[PDB]
Amino acid sequence: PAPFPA
Amino acid sequence: AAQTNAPWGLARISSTSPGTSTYYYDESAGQGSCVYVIDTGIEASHPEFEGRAQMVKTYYYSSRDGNGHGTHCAGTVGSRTYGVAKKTQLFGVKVLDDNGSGQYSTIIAGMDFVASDKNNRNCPKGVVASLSLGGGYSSSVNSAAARLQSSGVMVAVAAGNNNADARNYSPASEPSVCTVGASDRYDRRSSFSNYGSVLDIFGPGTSILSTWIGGSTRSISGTSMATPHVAGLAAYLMTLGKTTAASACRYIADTANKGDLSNIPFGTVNLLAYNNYQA
Ligand SMILES: [Hg+2]
Ligand SMILES: [Hg+2]
Repeated sequence: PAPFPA
Repeated sequence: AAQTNAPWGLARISSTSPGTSTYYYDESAGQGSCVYVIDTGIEASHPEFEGRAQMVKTYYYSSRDGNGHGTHCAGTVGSRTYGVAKKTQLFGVKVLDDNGSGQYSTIIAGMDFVASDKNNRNCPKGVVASLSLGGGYSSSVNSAAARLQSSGVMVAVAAGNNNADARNYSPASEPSVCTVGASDRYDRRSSFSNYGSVLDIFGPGTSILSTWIGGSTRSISGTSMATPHVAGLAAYLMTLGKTTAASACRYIADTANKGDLSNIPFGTVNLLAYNNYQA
């Protein structure tokens, strides 16, 4: 996945 | 149509060069298509969804998104301000808990559920499923993704964030689906993005502004963020009649911006999602 930063 | 001062990822996707700020797209905007967001749920009442979103299934006590990631990704797929396919229908499937985790068997069950559920939805232009999740290699998870794809749904899945070869991550390593890497606003591969021969395409994934729970917005980073861009683009192109669920991934790669990304290791495709819009 990629996330859930800035 | 054009959206002025759009989030950078939206502008990137209708531009042949980085640095623009207008998102140009066709007014049809994905209407007639449906995108299942398989994630932490969606805050359906968020105004940016204009009532085009709803919860359809949970595997937990509540169908509510107490995490935000899911609302974030649904927003990039199809919220008014932050979405690629501004008129698409969104269906939320909560396979992840409010902490963002879930078991492989419930994520497999959520995929099987969509394969069936789509049959009682009216989606004249096609059905897309967006999976901003993944974990270690599992042949059973890969397998649920391949079934969903073959049932006639365009499956878009995250490459994953370990700056590693996506081959050891699932559903990312299922070849039959569309594995999405992440890039940043300078056309570099996102530093956290997985890579490898299994990736099909890249989309904007670094510091993506989108909807958040509590009726707010937030910019987060992650290939998870890139995925919905490609899922939304697929929905957009299907309603345009350009491609089908089965060939949408290959069609996106064929019409991508080629060779624009930097920091792509030998073996990984250098293709960036591109809508090819012409007024
Ligand atoms: Hg997400
Ligand atoms: Hg997101």
